[PDB]
Amino acid sequence: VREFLAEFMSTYVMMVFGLGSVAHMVLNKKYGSYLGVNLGFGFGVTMGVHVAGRISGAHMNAAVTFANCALGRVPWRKFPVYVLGQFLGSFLAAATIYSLFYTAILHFSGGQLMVTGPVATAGIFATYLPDHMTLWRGFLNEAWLTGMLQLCLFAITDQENNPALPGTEALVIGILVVIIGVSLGMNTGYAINPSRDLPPRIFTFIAGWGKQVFSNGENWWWVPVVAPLLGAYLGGIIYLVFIGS
Amino acid sequence: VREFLAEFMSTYVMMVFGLGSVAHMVLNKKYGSYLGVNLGFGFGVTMGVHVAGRISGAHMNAAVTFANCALGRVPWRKFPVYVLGQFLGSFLAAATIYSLFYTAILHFSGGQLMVTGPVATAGIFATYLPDHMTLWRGFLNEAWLTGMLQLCLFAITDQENNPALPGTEALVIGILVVIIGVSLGMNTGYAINPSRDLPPRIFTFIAGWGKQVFSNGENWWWVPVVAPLLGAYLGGIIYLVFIGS
Amino acid sequence: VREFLAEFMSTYVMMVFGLGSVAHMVLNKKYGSYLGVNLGFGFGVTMGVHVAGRISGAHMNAAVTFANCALGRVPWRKFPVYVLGQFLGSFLAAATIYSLFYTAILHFSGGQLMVTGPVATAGIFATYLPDHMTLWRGFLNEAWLTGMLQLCLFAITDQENNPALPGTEALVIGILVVIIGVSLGMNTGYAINPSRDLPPRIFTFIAGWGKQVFSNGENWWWVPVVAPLLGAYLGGIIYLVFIGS
Amino acid sequence: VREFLAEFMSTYVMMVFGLGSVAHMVLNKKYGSYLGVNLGFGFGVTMGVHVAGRISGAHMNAAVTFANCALGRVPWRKFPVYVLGQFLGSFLAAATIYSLFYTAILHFSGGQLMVTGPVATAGIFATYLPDHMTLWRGFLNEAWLTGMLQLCLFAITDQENNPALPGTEALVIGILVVIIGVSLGMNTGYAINPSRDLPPRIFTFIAGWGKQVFSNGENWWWVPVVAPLLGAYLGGIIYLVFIGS
Repeated sequence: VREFLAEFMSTYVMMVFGLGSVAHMVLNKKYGSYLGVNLGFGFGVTMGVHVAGRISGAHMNAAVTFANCALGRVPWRKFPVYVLGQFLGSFLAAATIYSLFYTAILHFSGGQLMVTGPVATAGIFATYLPDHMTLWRGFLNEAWLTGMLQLCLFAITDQENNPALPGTEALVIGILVVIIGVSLGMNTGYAINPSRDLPPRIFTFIAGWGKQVFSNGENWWWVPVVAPLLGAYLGGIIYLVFIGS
Repeated sequence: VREFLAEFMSTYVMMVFGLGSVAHMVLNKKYGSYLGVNLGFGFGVTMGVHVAGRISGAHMNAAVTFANCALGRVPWRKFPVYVLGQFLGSFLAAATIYSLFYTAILHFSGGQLMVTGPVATAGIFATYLPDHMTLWRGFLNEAWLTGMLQLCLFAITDQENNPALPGTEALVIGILVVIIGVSLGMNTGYAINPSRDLPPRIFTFIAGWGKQVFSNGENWWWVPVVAPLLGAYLGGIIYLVFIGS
Repeated sequence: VREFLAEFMSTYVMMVFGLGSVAHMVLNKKYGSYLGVNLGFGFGVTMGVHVAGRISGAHMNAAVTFANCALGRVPWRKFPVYVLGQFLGSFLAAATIYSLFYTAILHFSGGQLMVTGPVATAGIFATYLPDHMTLWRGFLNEAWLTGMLQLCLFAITDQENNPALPGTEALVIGILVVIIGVSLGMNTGYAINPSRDLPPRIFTFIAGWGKQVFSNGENWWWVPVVAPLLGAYLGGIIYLVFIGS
Repeated sequence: VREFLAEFMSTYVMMVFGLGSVAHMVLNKKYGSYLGVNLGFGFGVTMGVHVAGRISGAHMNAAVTFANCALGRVPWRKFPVYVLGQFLGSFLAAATIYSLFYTAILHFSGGQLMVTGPVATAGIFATYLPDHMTLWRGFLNEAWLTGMLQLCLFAITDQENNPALPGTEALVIGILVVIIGVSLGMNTGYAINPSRDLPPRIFTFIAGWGKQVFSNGENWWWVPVVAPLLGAYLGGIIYLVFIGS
């Protein structure tokens, strides 16, 4: 199916720019930036939309695919093909960054693929909640942040309201992902996307970071998987209730 | 009225991206930035305009609503419905950030919701003028800065002059709010919006910051409420006098 | 003449965002930035073009007015009316920033309007070349940098080549002024505009900074006045020779 | 041939904004930035596309010219004329920055044009791989990074898929070069362009930096020349296989 390779290609490109920006922020502090993370993932989404926006819609996100189907906009038969396409692309993008930044991660870490400590590198690929946070509040943040993403996504592409001019939606959508990081990313790393979080964390477990990538943060791994699903659905519902009312 | 929920939805979204960016700048200095505050509020306005620009005009600002009515552009009957819509949305967005950043504010402040000191957090939600400033100069800044906002807003949307191409005004308007922060925000925190300032400060008084959120800065709270009203009106007048002359 | 007030209004707005960004960089280092200076002047130009692009062309720059007339594009009779319009607007924008940042400049400087020392403030309004530079190389930089501005301006607005889509030229032009600062501003402060430099420096001499604002840097003041005139003309010539060849 | 001067003019402009941004990052740390390097080269590409996008396509890059010809999109006879046009423009842009930043480089370096040490300046013009890297991994990075550039370039300009709206492709293309730096530039300096790397390094050898500009990094100079050629070709192939499948 053409929507499989479209979701694969757009998610791969998006995650390369994304996870590469995060690797920059962690590895070097003269070449890395939290703002660069916001820009790398944001405008990384802009490139993916140019890749697959006209073929599959360029979801690059299992939450917005789940929310579109659960809202009667995409047939339920296309949910597995969309999810596996972005899961495979995100997995391969994690392997891409790991190999491109290999000696950079090695020299920085001295050869220790660590998840805790002042030299940890697991946070490049997946999300790990800071020490000041609780798992329930991380669920609340991921749900609310994905809700903001879905509500704002509908408004940018709503041809019956006030959408971005066609041919520029790629810009406005990337800017939304930029400011979601700038304004809401410190508390959880704004995963807002199961395809962005679980495939790279699965890669880190196989790569050699071990099993603590899953158990860190009171078994944190499942929250970026199900919390955005509830968030994206809730966000889309509130817009559709806001629209026509 | 549809313009009530439109102003509510756009102001809520705008203030979430706004107050979240400010929380970042205060809480963490590796994930926060004054430029991020400029971007979070700026492109936060961009998302609100996509939400309500075609339904209500996406004022998200009692000064531009007051200036539009006082300039004979919006009927005076729509002033209370617009103001309460953005006041309620801004109030709820302040409660949204407080709950999402709850333990972040607690761990940073040790459990003390303070307004002064090296660990104060009241400045996340509302404006507090720096020690080098006077209340009269804060009135002058808020009036002049809102005047710049209203004059520039008219120019960006003036279909009879040189406006932004339709479908891209959301971008240009956000950029205006970005540079108002970059170029003019240090002296007062560029409130430029009664709906942005008073509802979150009222929330901080109820949340537990106490009554000093109102008395700080020689009873500073009323200036972001009335000074932008005079500024936006003056700014719009000078453009309309500049136009057709 | 309508082009007088258009050049006045657009230059005033541009210089408020410009000189305010520079004041930020000098006064506070948590709220100020060299990148913010690049953004404040860059997208400040974007707002001016929306003000006067359709009425006068939004020159906001005596070099591009001189280059347009000397290239047979604007009648020579409109050179004095354009220059005095932007000179008056830039002068009043310098007075605007000085009054808005008054106590900020006073508290930072302790009450001393100084041009040298670790607490100087004259550099907010006009340009002063660093100690590592020579006056001849400052002439070379201002000429080459204005040449880049004029050549790139023609390309962005050349309806017979590859211009920015109408209604978005304000964006692309501001971005050009951003990167001229980012890439070429350290050596001279990229004045690239007599209207940007001389009127604010004249204001600083009257405001109380004294006469060293003119004599600093081996009588530096005249270079941002005549060097951009030669630069803009040369830059425009090379494009017009490049076009149709 | 008009495509010669078009490639010359666009590459010259692009490299002036590019190499000037890098000079900023190296020479001063209050006026320079790695993000500024990303912006200077990124939106420098935006200006070049406005110069030559409609005349020659604004390649400004021997890898994308090689990839276009090897993919049957540009006649093979136009490969030498395109390459020498951008090589000459990039060479002259390197001489432009060296003369504009002359005393800045001299005062910073005390008069020593050095390639190693805490005061080296050769990295302004060409790429030098960090100490934590291997030459083979630098080949892998330059190939993969140019592949990302070519794949994303096709998607932005594919009139049969989801391209940027005509008249705005200059913006989206520059943004792509920005995030390639933000997300992937630390490991190699993302040369992604033989015309960007070899001509300035040849200039540094003649300027007086000596022969170590070529021998540094296990004879690093040839990798930015041939690795992007393989990368751009591979990236374009994968898109064209992705398209229509």
